[PDB]
Amino acid sequence: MKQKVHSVSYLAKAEFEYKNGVYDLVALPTGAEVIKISLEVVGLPTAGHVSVGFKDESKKNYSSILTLPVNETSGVVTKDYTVKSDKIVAAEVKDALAEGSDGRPVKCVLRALYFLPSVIEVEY
Amino acid sequence: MKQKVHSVSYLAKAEFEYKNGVYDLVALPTGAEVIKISLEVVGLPTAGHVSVGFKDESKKNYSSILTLPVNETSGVVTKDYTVKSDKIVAAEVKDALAEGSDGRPVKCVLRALYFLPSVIEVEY
Amino acid sequence: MKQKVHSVSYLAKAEFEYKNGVYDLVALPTGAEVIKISLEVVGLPTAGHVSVGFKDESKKNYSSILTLPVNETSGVVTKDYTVKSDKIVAAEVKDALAEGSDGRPVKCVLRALYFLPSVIEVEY
Repeated sequence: MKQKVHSVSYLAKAEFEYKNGVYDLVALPTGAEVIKISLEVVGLPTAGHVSVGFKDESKKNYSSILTLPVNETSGVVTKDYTVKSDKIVAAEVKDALAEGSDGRPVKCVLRALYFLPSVIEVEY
Repeated sequence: MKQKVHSVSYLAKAEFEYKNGVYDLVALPTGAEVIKISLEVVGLPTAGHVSVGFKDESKKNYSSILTLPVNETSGVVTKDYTVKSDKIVAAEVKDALAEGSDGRPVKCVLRALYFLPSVIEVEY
Repeated sequence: MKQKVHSVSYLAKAEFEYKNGVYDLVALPTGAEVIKISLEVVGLPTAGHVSVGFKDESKKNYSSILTLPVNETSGVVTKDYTVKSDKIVAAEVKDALAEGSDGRPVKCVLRALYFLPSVIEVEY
């Protein structure tokens, strides 16, 4: 057989402080293939929501792809995307209070596993 | 410590037209380790089912590993497989009508992330 | 844009015999990023539980991160971890009987996909 496959893959870590606002976490090239986005909450928040989505490089085209309330504290996107003009992974925390129930800062870590647009030919 | 790990990993994209029949999407070498198969439905189908599975290179040994009705529109296989004599990822659409509710062709994209059988030795 | 990404990724296979006790399966470097741990049960066990978790290199700090009863036979960890002083993936089988309902040895395979701590700079 013969096929075209993506041979280069990167993983990007970003961390934000679980504070109200928006954050630009992962930079993505055009044609990249996102196969994993995992959001992790380190700490014990009491009230808030974290929504991760795709935002354009400059124009404010944010659109949440995964929502995450307080209780589950972790979440992976259920769908795989191909990058086209939406080259920023962004996070939004619309509700956020202080450290919360512990006196320690609640943080969030987003890990993005994506394959580069470069393609090679393999025969099996 | 010391261990043997897979150092080479590929991602394969395939696209089909959500039409009745079968399609051979991803070619796999013997000993490859499939760690991800994600199926995505781009469009608004109204009636149908897509079943992805493993088929032998020539003999008709199709066996569905993931079923996908219309409503969820996306699905990832829940199990990881090691390739042995079943070297084709294949898709079957047994029910399929026209574009559907939009006038635009409904398509499906299958992304397969698999590690090559080549192994190196790493000490930590 | 500009960002720092992990460019090196490994996959490790380990196999154990579904027998009562503990097993040290995957060796992990400090700063490595675990993005996948999948546990697979090959065979037909009748009674038992398999708990996978992180154990320190020498000191007995086992802590299960995923539990797996008999019936589902497969499971992936729901959270991503960064390695720090907990550099062993370990499995524990606290209940285990003979081959079980088939006369053939029940085995378990754990696949660990993790990115190396090495980081490069990419501009998009």
